[PDB]
Parts: sequence; C-alpha cells; structure tokens
Amino acid sequence: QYAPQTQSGRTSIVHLFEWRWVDIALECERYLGPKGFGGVQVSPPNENIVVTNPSRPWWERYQPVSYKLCTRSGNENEFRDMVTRCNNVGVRIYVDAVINHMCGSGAAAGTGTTCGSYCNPGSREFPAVPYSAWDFNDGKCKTASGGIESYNDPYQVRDCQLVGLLDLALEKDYVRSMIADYLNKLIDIGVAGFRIDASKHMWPGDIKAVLDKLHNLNTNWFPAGSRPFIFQEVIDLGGEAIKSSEYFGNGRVTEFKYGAKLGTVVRKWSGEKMSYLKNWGEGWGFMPSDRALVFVDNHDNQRGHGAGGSSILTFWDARLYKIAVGFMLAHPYGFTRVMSSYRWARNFVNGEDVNDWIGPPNNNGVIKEVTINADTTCGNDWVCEHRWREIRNMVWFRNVVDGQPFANWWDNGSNQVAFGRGNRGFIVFNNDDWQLSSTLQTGLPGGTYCDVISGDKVGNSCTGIKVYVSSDGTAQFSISNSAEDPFIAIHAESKL
Amino acid sequence: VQLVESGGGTVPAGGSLRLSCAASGNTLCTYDMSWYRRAPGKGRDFVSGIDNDGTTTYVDSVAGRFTISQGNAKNTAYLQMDSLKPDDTAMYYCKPSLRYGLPGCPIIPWGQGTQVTVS
Repeated sequence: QYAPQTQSGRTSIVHLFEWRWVDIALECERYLGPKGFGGVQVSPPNENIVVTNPSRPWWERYQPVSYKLCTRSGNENEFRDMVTRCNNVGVRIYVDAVINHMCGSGAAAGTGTTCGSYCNPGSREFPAVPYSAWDFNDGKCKTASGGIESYNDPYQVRDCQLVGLLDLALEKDYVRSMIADYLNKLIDIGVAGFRIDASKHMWPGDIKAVLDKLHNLNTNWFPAGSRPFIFQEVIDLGGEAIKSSEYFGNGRVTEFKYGAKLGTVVRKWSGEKMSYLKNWGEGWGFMPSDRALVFVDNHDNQRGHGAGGSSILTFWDARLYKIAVGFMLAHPYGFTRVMSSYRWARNFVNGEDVNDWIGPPNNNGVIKEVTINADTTCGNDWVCEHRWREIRNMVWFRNVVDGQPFANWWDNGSNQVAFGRGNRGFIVFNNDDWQLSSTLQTGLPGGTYCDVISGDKVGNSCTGIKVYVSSDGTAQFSISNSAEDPFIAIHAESKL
Repeated sequence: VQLVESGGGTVPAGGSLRLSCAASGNTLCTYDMSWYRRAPGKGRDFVSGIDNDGTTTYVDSVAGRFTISQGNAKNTAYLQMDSLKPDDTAMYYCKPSLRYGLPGCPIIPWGQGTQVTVS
C-alpha cells in the first residue's frame, strides 16, 4: 500500500537496472544488507520478446510474452534464491510489474522469446498465459493509427497502443485475474511490493481492481497484517489531461516533477538558485510526501529525452548528481529511490546519442556478471552509483535521522544552503562559484564529527574531514567551490 | 454530465466552511474526487482527495483540520474545512477523475471553482 515494508529503520531502495538475479543475491549479502539499504527494485522478471533489430535493447524487457519467470536476468529458481537471500539479510525485493500491455503488435510470430514460449503478436495470441484477441483493446481505440495521438485525450492514452505495444483489456476480470495470479506468485516467493509500469496508460479503477486481488505479504518475512508496497509510474509534469492525483487511492506515485525541478535548480538553469529550495516539497506544488516515490533520475530519463529532458542529472554529471542525490536523501520529502546504472558506448550524431537503446554489458547476448574490485568499485561496465561513498553514506544518513524534522535552514541568498534533521544530522552545500566560509547552527550535540561525504568514521578516528561542533551546536564550515565534493554531511553515528 | 461546485465564502480565522462537488447526470459513470487550491501568485496544488472505495489522501498542511467524504450520492463529495487559517485563502477547484472508461462517460475539465477567503 503506502508503507514500503522495509525492515524498521531502513529508508531507501536502489534500482539495480538489468542486473542478473545471482549478482543481486550476492550484492545483498556482501553490501546492501550491511550498508543499510532498504530494498532493490528489479528489472521485469517475466518472459519478454527478443528484439534483434537493434540488438537486445534494454527496452525489450518492457514487451511481455508470458508471466513465466525466465529472462536474461535468470530463471525462476535463481529469482527465488535471490528473494530469499536478500530478505534474510534485511533487504526487500520490489518487482517492476509490466501489466498494461504485451509485446509489439508488429513483432514476428514464433519462439523468439526469453524462455522459448510461442506467441503470435499479429493475431493477439499468447498461449503461455493464455491471452487471445478478446483480451486486448483494439476494439476500443478511437484513433486511426491505433496509437496514442493526443495526450490531452485520456481515452486514447488508456485504450490505444503505447509505442505499438498490444494494449491489454484491463476492465476484464479474466485479464485482471491473470495479472493478479502472477503478482500473487511473486508475493508467495517473498517480494515486498511493486512498481506498476506505465500507470498513466491504465484507468485508476482497473489498477485498483487488480490490487484488490492481492494477498498480504509472506509471513516468514513480514508481520501478518502486511499489504504489498505499491508505487505507480505516472509521468505528470503538469500541463496534460491526466494528473498524478487520480491514482492516490491506489498507493504511492512516482513524482517526476522532483528530479526535473531539482536538476534545473542544481544546474542553475532558468534563473533557479539553491536558496529557493527552502520550501522544497509540497511548497513547490508536489504531491503529498506520504504519496511520493522520489528520485533524481530513472532508467528512461537518464538517457536525456524523457521526463525532464536535459535538466535530469545522471552519473555522466557525477559532481552535480552527488549533490542532488545528497540533498534528496537529507530532505524529509518522499520515499527515496537511488539509481544504479551501466555505462554504454554513446555515439552522438547531430547532438543525439543514437546508441541509447543499448542494453546491459554482455558477451554474445548473455549479461555480464558484476565484478567487485578492491576500492569497492565495480567492473564489467556497471557503474554502481550505490557504492559511491557519497551516496552510500547519505543513504545511511537518511536511516540515522528517520523521523526528525527539517530544521535550522540557512542560505546565503544565492546557492549556498544548509539544513538539519532535528538533533541527529546536518548538511551544508556550496553550489556558488566562490568559497563557503560560515559559522552555522547545526542543531547537533557538541563533539567531533566525521564528514561522511569525504570519509568515514573508522574505529575512533575519521578518514576524511573532521567537523568540530561546539556545545551550543555551532561549527565553522569552509568548503571550496572546487572541493572534490562541495558539500559536507554529519550525523549522530559519525560522532567520535 | 456536469460539474457543480459550491460552498465558497468569507469567514474569519478559526471558522469553518464546507465545499461540495458533484459530477452528475449519468449514474453509470464513476468519478474519484480531488480538490486543489490556487492562492494568488502560487500554483494550483493538491489538497485533499477521495476515491470510490472511500480511501482518503490529505496534504500535510490540512491534516486534522480538513475532512473529505463521499457526499449524499454517488459522484458527490464534501470538503469540511475547520480551523481555517488565513493561509487557506485561495480559489478551490474540484477535479473529478473518471475511474473506469465507458461509452459516453466524459472526461470532466477543470471548472471555475469556488472562492475561499479567511479572516
């Protein structure tokens, strides 16, 4: 429902985009569990069509051919092993549920699928489910191309085909039931909740009808009254017919205005300044905090022409991406999702990356394992932003401050700002083109604190910058606009 | 189907008002209801909503002071606003959202709203 169902005191999830199940299981044990991560959003676990032109794009995973748990990430036994191993170290699994459609209406008939199931897209045949012609919306679409021609018409957005994908007749109980049996199988395996893909393309009541069929979570890992966490992917930046509020009664909704506006402010575009973030959250017109799933970027818009366009910050803009993710993880608004990506061979032509369809690192189509090096970074083209010290330590900061109110805001009237969370954490940012040198009230008890952005508290010492907070809570902050990271963060568990 | 909004007025801080919203004329249609408000110079922001199953959502600034409920009949809702503060002053708009698509159930556009002035 609205509660994430993470283990108590864990406050973020990470999207391990296109990772294989065996690698995620290992990552839960060696890293996510010990480092306090709440959970992992996984790529669609159900069987999809194989796209050979272009060669195995990441987007083929959003074109279902059955609900069998067999993909390039692994098979059902590997998926079950991952969910168990992660739940056992306190890390939940959330599934990307692709339920609005099946594969492209133009895909060829046959067994060119990730588990070898047969399908005949042209004749609306999906025997592995099973689905047939009457289970799709072709008869409802009022457009001439069969596609969505105007986003100011909710009926075409919900009933017509999204980029040529066969649109499921979600008002039918048979269809609502096939989808629920799939989600309930995942709940039985131990999943904690779901990202409902392409929610704007479904009627609010049809999604609720499917949700009404879901069981409570598995009692080997969750208390008996527990409803699955639901976050609906609705892209609503304003100025269109469909609003994110239409879905609030079903569960949380992705707040895409968050990353779009934060990226514009952090880049200092369109006259925006960091000092304007004093009233960040509902004051900027966003949805209620208790209904929001927030993030700086996602797998679609980190490619540059998604929701937010070029203002979206990504790992390619690492210096500013870290400050945006750090501000997000320190601020109380919303439930936070961090991104973990792969690097692809970009190829710009006339200013555009024509290679943005490229799928995960692979050897002849088999996804590469995630290798871990000693500096704790990753190999094999995986970026592993969730392992960057500055992000890992801020997800720990958000756990440490859980519940504490936004407090002690300061700004220099331009792009230097700071704020705390009750008496448990404080963060300071310098996004101006000059030195930050200020005495600030931190709200924290006096002591010597390790800055968790530049280092870590190890034993009774700090490996980075030390911040000396006096008994009245004040501390001297000095941050160069050219520092490795132009922000500092300290909290109760970083005190010596 | 027509959108009918009512209840606006001027009360002093601490007073109450109750807004009403109805999307009547075709009982086969089902509309979920959500109120937004626009103060001069601010944007039109969500404040409270309720779906057909009675599930409520409130923005934090009105929690415990505003109560949204299903009205007299299907496709009707009320927004009981108590302990009004001067910052609650704004033009309020009910936006009915179609819950299920059906032949001849229209999408309803923003209406004119109602004016609420506190103090």
